[PDB]
Amino acid sequence: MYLDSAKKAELFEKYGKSVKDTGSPESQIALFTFRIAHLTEHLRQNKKDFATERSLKMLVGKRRRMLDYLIKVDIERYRAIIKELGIRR
Amino acid sequence: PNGKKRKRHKMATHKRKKRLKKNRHKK
RNA sequence: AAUACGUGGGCCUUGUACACACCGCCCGUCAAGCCAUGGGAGUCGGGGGUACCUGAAGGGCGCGCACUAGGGUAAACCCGGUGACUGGGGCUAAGUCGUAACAAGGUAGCCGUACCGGAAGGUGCGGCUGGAAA
RNA sequence: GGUUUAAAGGGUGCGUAGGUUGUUCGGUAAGUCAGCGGUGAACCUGAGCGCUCAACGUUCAGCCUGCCGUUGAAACUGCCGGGCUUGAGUUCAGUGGCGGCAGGCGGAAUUCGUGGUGUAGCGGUGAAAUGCAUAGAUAUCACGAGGAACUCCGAUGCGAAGGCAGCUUGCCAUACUGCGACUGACACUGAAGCACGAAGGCGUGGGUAUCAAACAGGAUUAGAUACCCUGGUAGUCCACGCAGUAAACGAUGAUUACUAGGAGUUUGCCAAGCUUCCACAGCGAAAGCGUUAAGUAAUCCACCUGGGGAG
RNA sequence: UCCCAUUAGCUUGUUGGUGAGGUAACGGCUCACAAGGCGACGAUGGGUAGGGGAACUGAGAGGUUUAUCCCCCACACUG
RNA sequence: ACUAUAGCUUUACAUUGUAUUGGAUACUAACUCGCGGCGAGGACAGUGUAUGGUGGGUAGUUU
RNA sequence: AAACCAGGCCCAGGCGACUGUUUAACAAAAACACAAGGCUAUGCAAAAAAGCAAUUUGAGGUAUAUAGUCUGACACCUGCCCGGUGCUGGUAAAAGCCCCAGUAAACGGCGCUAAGGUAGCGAAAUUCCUUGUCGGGUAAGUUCCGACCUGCACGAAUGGUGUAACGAUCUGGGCACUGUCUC
RNA sequence: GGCUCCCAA
RNA sequence: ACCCUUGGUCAGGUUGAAGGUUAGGUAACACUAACUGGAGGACCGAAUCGGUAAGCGUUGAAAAGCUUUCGAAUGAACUG
Ligand SMILES: [K+]
Ligand SMILES: [K+]
Ligand SMILES: [K+]
Ligand SMILES: [K+]
Ligand SMILES: [Mg+2]
Ligand SMILES: [Mg+2]
Ligand SMILES: [Mg+2]
Ligand SMILES: [Mg+2]
Ligand SMILES: [Mg+2]
Ligand SMILES: [Mg+2]
Ligand SMILES: [Mg+2]
Ligand SMILES: [Mg+2]
Ligand SMILES: [Mg+2]
Ligand SMILES: [Mg+2]
Ligand SMILES: [Mg+2]
Ligand SMILES: [Mg+2]
Ligand SMILES: [Mg+2]
Ligand SMILES: [Mg+2]
Ligand SMILES: [Mg+2]
Ligand SMILES: [Mg+2]
Ligand SMILES: [Mg+2]
Ligand SMILES: [Mg+2]
Ligand SMILES: [Mg+2]
Ligand SMILES: [Mg+2]
Ligand SMILES: [Mg+2]
Ligand code: NA
Ligand code: NA
Repeated sequence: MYLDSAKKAELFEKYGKSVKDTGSPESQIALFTFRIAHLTEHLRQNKKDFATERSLKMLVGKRRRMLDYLIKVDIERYRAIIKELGIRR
Repeated sequence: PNGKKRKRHKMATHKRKKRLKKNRHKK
């Protein structure tokens, strides 16, 4: 996960109103998906990093719970975010 | 923490493993 | 006369599966006697299912055609039995061989796993204290 | 009714269904509450009456305390809509680590080979022997080669658990504290299922120094298939893949809130967040636990029901 | 409104429709498009049993059985 | 089995020399090999004669 | 199925994994080969093979390669012995031999000894006695199948025990069918 | 004819 | 017999390996279903090669055959 403050700020500006909104469900889902992809890339090389695995799984669980909250609150926002991120698979 | 309780289980395990090792290689 | 006095009992603490009190308790194999129960070339039954072929009465359908109980056939399944031979287990006594555990039980004990031994068992590797002594 | 030690916590997590849900405002009326109505022989309960009494028979009052229908109530649970920031999460900053994976580097020790010096033993035990040695051992110096483990620091710390300790770097993960930042209950647990999971063991290919199951020899013994000694093969090492077990233990499942004192100790500023020992109340059969509970309570999961047969 | 998950998938008139026939009567009850229906709130299969009021029992919760009595169901050597 | 022998192997002489310090070391020029003179070896190796081992691989025979 | 044309099937054993090869002209097989396993030799003018030699093969390959030799897919495995025999080390004008050590997936052995047969099999392609004994199959079974074990005289790479598939292989029993037979 | 696939090239 | 160089031949039918595409599925690979694909000392069977069993022949049509039957038939194949 090549993650830094500049990338986090760019993600928060892209998803969610204003760049200071680090806590929005959309911002959190975007951040989780970004580091999930990067951790997958790391694992394909370090196939024996069982600690980076299950950290990946805990990130996946967090993203799923945020998506379930979006289901319970506003379905249209969930459709928009999964369309913009290409999550469902 | 008497000891006889574990001795009985140890005996049973010995007998079972001896049975299996005798039955191996025979078909 | 000779000859040096330094190397079985009591008190405190500790462990115990002993309380007839270590001349104690106690495992396991082989041999003996009863009881129950597994595996087995095979072999004998019981009813149900599937498919096929035949097929009554009584309706239906157009002196004949479906429908069907029942019959035969095959299979396969399920439920039972028996079988040369071949394995554990329980109980009773105590014949035989040892002493594995209980005290640091005389090689601390136990857990997992592997190999090996007439048997209790032994050894290797890792773990635990439900171990003394320190 | 229970689960530290009597039987009984899953090896540890993640997570599906399910179960439970901080605070506040407004609706609804599913649960809940209330009223009215219908419906529900004999036997069984107070009072009689008849059997000469009694069993018994019979009448009447007291049970209907279930189900159904229909009217109301709105505190709580549920459902719907809105709000809040304490729970939860994201951000920022500080600090920390034997946390994981991968690549490089190092010294001590041990084994083997070659050469130099030197000769009567070395090794081992309670005592010995097997063993190695004048065809030149042990000992000592140099050259060469290879494998494995990391003294002192070092008892603490980290990790979900199993576990993690030479040095260094790269890539990751994560804990704790605060923020004058953000979202606004987004939570807890979790049958299935999935992942990880000491040692030993299995397959393929490398490697093979030490130690060492099996095995061989020498001793001790009444015998010694052991304990002791000398050898010695799998294994112990690496990569990939199986396997899924443990006294996988704190013999103590996970969350949340609350409730005394002492003595130490690690970390960032008196105070958290830890990590260890005595010990109030309370709990317990006792040993004991005691703010890291086995105390006081709530939610969910696992498991137990005399011993053997029998995992 | 009983046990077994060492029983997890079952179903092709089977689920719905149109029409017709048939019946005391509605209906896949029967006969000539669509692919649905039932299922861990336990379908399907296997085993066992007639079901209630009574009766007995217990402080109650509950448990046992339906011998005689009453109600409902099933049957009359086997189809 | 007896007796030979191909092949293999040992040593001596020849091929085959020089120096140091003999018994080894060193040298290059005989000799050998490689690349297209240079490089690597080196009096060894290989070859001839003689000689001791071995030799059902082969042969002639006996029984 | 219209004639012609055009699988018989099932149950159970031994051996050999399999497709192949072989005694032209009496043997097609269980024999040979085989993919695969082990051991040994070989550092390159390689070892090895032909040739008096030159030279050629090996191979223009280089230890994941080449050669010699045994075993014969695969699964579970492959015990004890270095005493004997092989192999490896330390005279003519030094080898050897000795001695010591090693080597069994080397040959060989597994009864005073070097060790006195482990697992697994067993009246067997191995058992003389012998048509051993018991059970099955048949009216009757010297063959067959399943067991037992005093194995004349099994036994672990001259491999042990199994094994799906395969076979103009050897062997036993059924159904179908028939001039094989009653005849 | 070309194309595709394959290794024994 | 074996080898070397250069050529040729193998009717017809069957089965359905690797691989690929499309749906589901995963953090991502894996993995399930359909379609496709066309491998093989694969199957049945002519030519062809071989020679199992029986019958016949045995001063034979033939100094090794004939008839029926049977094995292989894209391969360690057959053949000039
Ligand atoms: K542990
Ligand atoms: K609430
Ligand atoms: K036979
Ligand atoms: K021809
Ligand atoms: Mg034992
Ligand atoms: Mg003892
Ligand atoms: Mg002891
Ligand atoms: Mg031993
Ligand atoms: Mg207990
Ligand atoms: Mg635990
Ligand atoms: Mg436990
Ligand atoms: Mg001769
Ligand atoms: Mg002559
Ligand atoms: Mg064959
Ligand atoms: Mg053949
Ligand atoms: Mg012939
Ligand atoms: Mg022939
Ligand atoms: Mg052979
Ligand atoms: Mg063989
Ligand atoms: Mg016969
Ligand atoms: Mg037999
Ligand atoms: Mg042999
Ligand atoms: Mg073929
Ligand atoms: Mg033909
Ligand atoms: Mg054919
Ligand atoms: Na291994
Ligand atoms: Na026939």
